[PDB]
Order: sequence, then structure tokens, then C-alpha cells
Amino acid sequence: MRVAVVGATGAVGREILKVLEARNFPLSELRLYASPRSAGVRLAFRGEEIPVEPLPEGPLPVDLVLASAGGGISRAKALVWAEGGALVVDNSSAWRYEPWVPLVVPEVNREKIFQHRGIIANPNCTTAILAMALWPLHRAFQAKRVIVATYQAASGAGAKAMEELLTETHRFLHGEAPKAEAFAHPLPFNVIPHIDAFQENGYTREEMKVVWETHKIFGDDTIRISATAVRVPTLRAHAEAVSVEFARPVTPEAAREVLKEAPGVEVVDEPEAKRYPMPLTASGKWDVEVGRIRKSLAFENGLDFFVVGDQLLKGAALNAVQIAEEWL
Amino acid sequence: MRVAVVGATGAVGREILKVLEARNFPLSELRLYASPRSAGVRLAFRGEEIPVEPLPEGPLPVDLVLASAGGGISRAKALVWAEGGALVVDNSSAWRYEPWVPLVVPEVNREKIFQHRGIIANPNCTTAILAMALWPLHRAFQAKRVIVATYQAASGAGAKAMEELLTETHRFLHGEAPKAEAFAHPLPFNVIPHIDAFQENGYTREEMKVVWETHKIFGDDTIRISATAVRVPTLRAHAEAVSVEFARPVTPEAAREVLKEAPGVEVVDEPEAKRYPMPLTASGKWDVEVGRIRKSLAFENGLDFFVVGDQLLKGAALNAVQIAEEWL
Repeated sequence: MRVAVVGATGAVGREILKVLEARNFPLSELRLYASPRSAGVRLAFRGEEIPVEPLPEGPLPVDLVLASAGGGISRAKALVWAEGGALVVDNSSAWRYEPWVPLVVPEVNREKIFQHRGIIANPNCTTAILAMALWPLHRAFQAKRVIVATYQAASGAGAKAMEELLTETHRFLHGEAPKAEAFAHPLPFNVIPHIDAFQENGYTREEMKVVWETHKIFGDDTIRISATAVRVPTLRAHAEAVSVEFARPVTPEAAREVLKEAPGVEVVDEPEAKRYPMPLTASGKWDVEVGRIRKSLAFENGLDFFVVGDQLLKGAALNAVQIAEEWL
Repeated sequence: MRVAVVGATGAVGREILKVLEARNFPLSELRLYASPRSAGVRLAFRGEEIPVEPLPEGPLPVDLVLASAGGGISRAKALVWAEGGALVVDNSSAWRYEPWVPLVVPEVNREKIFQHRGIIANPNCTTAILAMALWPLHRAFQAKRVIVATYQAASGAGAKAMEELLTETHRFLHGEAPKAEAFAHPLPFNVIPHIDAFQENGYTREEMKVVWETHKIFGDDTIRISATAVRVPTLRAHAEAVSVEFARPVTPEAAREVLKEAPGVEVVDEPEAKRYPMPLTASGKWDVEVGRIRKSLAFENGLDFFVVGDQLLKGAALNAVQIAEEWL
């Protein structure tokens, strides 16, 4: 199974090698691709060093293409590739909101993988994990209203921004005013209620995704979803205080056992033992932790939970994993 | 006109006297008090230093008393310092919920002042700054359902909890494991979905205050409230993302015009300009920043916004402002 990795040198692309390694993904070939910028650099796989070819304006030669190199190139290459007979999984937002491409999270609509006709859209970060937990609640209790507050990380802004936070928080401690460059403002010791592009209704493209992606990933345009994407001083883990109004009578004790069964969703819920989800323990694991399950006081039949999932893994883990299923 | 500070050395005692010294307070006596732990220290004030006294088991001698030395101590002397003839204004969770005690935020229930019997409670920092936004919106459209995902800083944990945050990040930035002592878990580069202590309902003592406290200051027992409280790696500014369902058709623009006219509350809401509240650009002001005001997609007639206010000031400031009115 010849596989290409368009985007290699990026945060996702780089994690894409290790999970791809860690799941013992059975390749045959090994192809890393980047735009000219990284035309001559080397990464590492199975301890063995592998080159990074710049992308050639001309489709060849692979079975599977795992794209994590912006929408510029993806919007531009998707078709060209799947035509060469390569299965295309893109982590960018170029084909997501398109009627012919399935937007999949293996815990939910794996069924859609085989409804593809050349490409498959990898979901947003904030959406993937939130689904990993919100998938089973929906199926069991039918939601109708979600209100999330995001505690997003630096990795979401790429690797250069993950680094910025290190160096910046560093100069901060030493007196010198943070040199904001990778974010809209200086992020050390602060929060930016601004993740993406502001639309006409007030929300940002990021916020708006929590909805359009859900409405499709679940195939239910009927769920009322509100969300505030906020950037915070954290390396690679996304946090999101969630709330929901249900059809069926919830029970923090019924959502628990149920949650206690869902795949890839470590339940982490113990107040007495100061035991709840945290980027402290979420970052690194393939799972998403979920805690603070409590009978919501806001809604007449609601729940307030907290969720954490590694942000670079809910890019790459669900990627290299959609393929593992393609196999199925 | 004599005043005393009980907890004259704590982070809050120190903002008190500086907004005392800054709002040119009509005092006439400068008695600073603190527990024996600190029975030998001197603070600043109008140029001269003042010695700090250990809390006397002999309540007296003053007219006004800005207490800020904990809960066990205010519970045991509020009544006494009171019988002496002093007016006790306490910034702690100890009297706030007693029937005969007025919980006051000048801008909302000033009149409640003149209906007290010795003690006037000073609400929860995550309520005061939150009340400055929700009040006008509430007495103009009428709240029915509030949901707030707090982003509280280490300032509210304390002085030793701010100082700790700095050295631990620094330590962390240097490749060594944070050694928490001031927080539940290591705070550097992380979020902690737990603030005070857990109640049986599944909610922490923190959240519930943001409710109970709101009911009493507002005079509306009926208002399905719901809080979520998380400590973020920030110095002394508190952020919250809100979503209040309102009865009267509300307007993002109509509500926005209310606020620019609401006291002690500055509006900051220009998306095209990357203009919204930020701990950074709000820590040290007497106004609370509101912005990101938008028509919420969660409910039919609702509003979502971002709120940022300085914790330590909405400790000291709301306290020496209650007294200013104890004069008027």
C-alpha cells in the first residue's frame, strides 16, 4: 500500500509519521511531500531517515494520500490525485463543506468512508474530540442544543506558534514585552476570544465549524449549536466546557456507563479524588478524556461535561485511522 | 472616619489600600490588621509606611472595616467588630448568604446598603465582574438562562498562587516538572476544571456561587443559571464566555448600546480590528470589558459575549466603592 504524506514537515504531518508508525500501519512504500519550502530536509520513520520531495505539478504515484498541507495545495490537488487512483484524506478545510465528500470520524460515520468517490474530509480539531464524546450522548439521548466554550491550544496555530509560546512566555518572565507574531495578540498569560475569521453573524470560522461539521458529521441540521472559541496558553491540548439539552431524560449516571463503553473516549470523572480531564494528561494519549458530567441546571433536561483531547492527534489519529478502516 | 484592614497583607488587602489611596478615600485613620502570622511588617500608603497589627481578640476601635482575612476569621469576629460600632464590609464567603445580610454591588443594589445591620457582604469576584454585564442586559431585556464557562486566573487563588504560577512556568520552560502546592494540579501551561470544593449536585462551590450570589443581588429567584469554572494560566484577570437566553427580543446592536451607557463597564467589540476583552488588556482597570457581542445560534432570542474584569480590583474596588456610598 503505497502511501504519500503531503505536508510532511508540519505539526500534523510530523505526528502523522509517528501514529502511522505507532499503529503499525502496513505500508509498502513511504512518500513524504512538502511544498518547495522544505524541498531538501529529512524526517524519521521506523528510525530510518526518509527524504521529503517537493510537490510536482503532476499526479504520481500512490495508493493513499494523507494531506496535511493547507487548503491552497489541497484545493488545488485533491482531484488530480484520487484520479491517479489514490485515496485522499485531507485534514484541511477545502473539501469539508462539499456535497460529494464524506466528513468522517470513525467513531461515528465510518459508513461514509465507502461513500467516497476519491477524497474524504478530515474533521476540524475542536469538532473531532467534541464528537468523540458527543457522539454516544446523541445516539442515546438525542440532543437538540449544545453550548461550548473552547480552551484551545497553540498547536492549533501550527508548530511555529507552539514554539512562540515557549520563547514568549520565556521573555515575559524576564521582563521584555512579548513579541506577538503567530497569534492576533501576545498569548503568554492571556486568552484571545478570537480563533479564526469573523463572519457576518458575529462568530468566527472556527466557532462556525463546531456547527457545520456537526450538522453533517451527524447528519442532523436540527441541532442548535453555539460555541465560543478561545485561545489559551497551552501547548497541544484542546479543552471545551460542553453543555447540552436532551430529548430523553439524562442521568449523569446513565451518560457515564454509556460513555464508559464508547471507543476512544477515556472516561475520567472523580470529584472527591480531584479527578477530571486536563491537557495535563490528555496531550499524548490517543483517547479523549471526559469528565465533570453533571446534571445541568441551565436546561430542564441537560448536562454539563468537560472534555479534553490531544489537538495534534485529532488531526493525525483520526486520519491514519480512517484509512485503517478503509481497509475494512 | 476610621478604617481598618483585616488581612492587610493579603493580595486583596494590598489592592484595597491602593484604590483607597487611588480614589482618594475620605478616611481619617489608618489601622492595618492581619493575623499573627504577620505581626511584624509595614505596608505603604500615601508615602508613609504603617505597621501591620495581629488580629486582636478585643474587637475595636473603628467606624469602617474592610475585612479580607478568610472565612473562619470573619465568621468569628464580624458580629463583634460590629457590636463595637464598626461597619463590616467583607470580601469573603461567610456572611453573603445570611437573610439579614445584604450582598452588594453598588451598580446593582446600592440601596441595599441602607438596609443592613452591621455587616454588608461583598460578592464573589467571578460574580461582580459578571454582574456588571448581565445586570443592564437583565433589567432591559430580562435574563432567563445564563451559561458561563469561566477562565479564572491564579490571582483569585491568592498571592502565593500568582507568584507560584510565574516560577513554575519558568521552571517548566526549563524542562523540569512543576511542583504544585498552591493549586489542585500543576497550572503552568494547563487548564484545571475544578476551583473550590465539590458539591453533591456535581458542581463545584465556585460555580454555585456564581448562581446563589446572582439570585440575591438581582432579586430574581427565578433564573435558570449554570456555571463552569476553570483556572487558566493567567495572572489576575478573569475571563468568561456567556450565553443568556432573554425574553424580550434582544438585539446585538440594541444590547450593545445599553452597555456603553452602563456604569463601570467599558465596551470593546470591534471584530474587524481584533478588538475584544483580554486579561492582558483589562488587568488593572476599574471597568469590566464586554465584547464579542453576537446573536447566539443556540437559542431563539439569546445573546453571547465575552467578559473580562480584574479579580483583585473586583475585590478591593467594589469594596471601597460600597463605602463611598455608605457616605452618600
